[PDB]
Amino acid sequence: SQVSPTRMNLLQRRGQLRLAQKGVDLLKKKRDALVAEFFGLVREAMEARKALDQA
Amino acid sequence: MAVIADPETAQGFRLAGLEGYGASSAEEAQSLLETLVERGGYALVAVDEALLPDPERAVERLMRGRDLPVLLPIAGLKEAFQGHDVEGYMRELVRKTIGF
Amino acid sequence: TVAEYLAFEHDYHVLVILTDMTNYCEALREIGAAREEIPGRRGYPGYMYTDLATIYERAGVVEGKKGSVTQIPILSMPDDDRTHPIPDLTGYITEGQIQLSRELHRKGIYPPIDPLPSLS
Amino acid sequence: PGGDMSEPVTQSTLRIVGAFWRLDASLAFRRHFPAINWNGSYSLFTSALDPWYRENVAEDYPELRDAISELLQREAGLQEIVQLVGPDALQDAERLVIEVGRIIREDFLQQNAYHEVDAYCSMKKAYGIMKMILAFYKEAEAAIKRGVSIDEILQLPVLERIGRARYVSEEEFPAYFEEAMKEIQGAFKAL
Repeated sequence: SQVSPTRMNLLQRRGQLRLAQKGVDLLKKKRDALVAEFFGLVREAMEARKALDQA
Repeated sequence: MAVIADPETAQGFRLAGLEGYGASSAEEAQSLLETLVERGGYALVAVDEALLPDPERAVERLMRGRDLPVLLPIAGLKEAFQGHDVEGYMRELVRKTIGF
Repeated sequence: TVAEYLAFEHDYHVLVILTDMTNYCEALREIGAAREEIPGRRGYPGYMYTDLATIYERAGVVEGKKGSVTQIPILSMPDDDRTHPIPDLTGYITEGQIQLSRELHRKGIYPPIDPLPSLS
Repeated sequence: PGGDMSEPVTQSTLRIVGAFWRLDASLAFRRHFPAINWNGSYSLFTSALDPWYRENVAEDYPELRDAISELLQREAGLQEIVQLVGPDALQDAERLVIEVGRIIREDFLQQNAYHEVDAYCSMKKAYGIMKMILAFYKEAEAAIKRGVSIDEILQLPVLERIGRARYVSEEEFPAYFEEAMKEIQGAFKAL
């Protein structure tokens, strides 16, 4: 509705970026962990099932 | 809880538990899908490769956010099944997550 | 000044509408700078505060008297800014305010107001 | 320490002069000096140099520079994303790029300025260097194209003869290509 004004906000809105930028910097290396744990599940799945079906 | 495959093979199921049903009476299985959810005490439903465990949208159209059995892969009967095993794993990873 | 007169000696209650003030300062500005007085934020002449004291400040209710002068004038600051210096100084000057905002207006709710920045 | 590639001064120079050799801390922190960070640097210059280029060095010379640059390029946007899985969920040639990449970065890049043996070159020296690195790579691809053991290529003694290459001194330099090079031909015959 409003274009942000003309003073004050430079510092605040820059620290918008500081928060955001650092937040989203790191949110990835938040997420890197979960991608690791996906692998743990990935190996394990069909193993015996396929085996003991067959006899 | 419940599963389906051909009657002729189904019997085995029918022994210990697996109060299964036919699977050649529909090549849509939607019929069964709903019927299954009538009681809903079956948290497990799985199907052969006769259908395909890829058009789950039936379930999505019915459960509609009320997670109820993920259709699981069976395969009609082994005759080889291990070829597309290491495959079924790889087929998944590329289109999920990232492509390699 | 026709207001003090109707208010004080002849007893009345009078709601005065001075709608639009934004043209005020506009003309004001002109004399300002065409003479040489200093700017003092946004190029409105800086003594503004005072001239905008005398307009709103006459009003109120005199002692053990009768009558009343309530002013509602309506500002028309540009955009939906709230630091264009006109409505600025009004803020100190008058007591409180109520805002219309585009914020509502699209929704069609009439007559829009928000509570959120109305003090009174 | 206005800290930008945007404040007047810089973007003015940039306009008039022609070549920009960006140096950056980041790349440097991992150790590798000089740390001229290649990906952000440029020099409009090259064009007109091409004649003299081809005169003096070799004659297939340009064809090399452009060829080798692609290496890193095709690592940049691969690594970027896919590296959050390490170098083991990659396929065949995928690893191959970054293994070679390693070499571009463990030799062709990083030198030092504390070695009498190396901190100085000439065209004709580097030329061979780079030459070998394509020439080992194209044949590296013939191995994996037949599906040979991969992570074996990655341990063959041949790489060490590259590994010493910078340290090769300028008098011995001709000869060092001489023996080394043709050996490359032979490590693939082995498998």
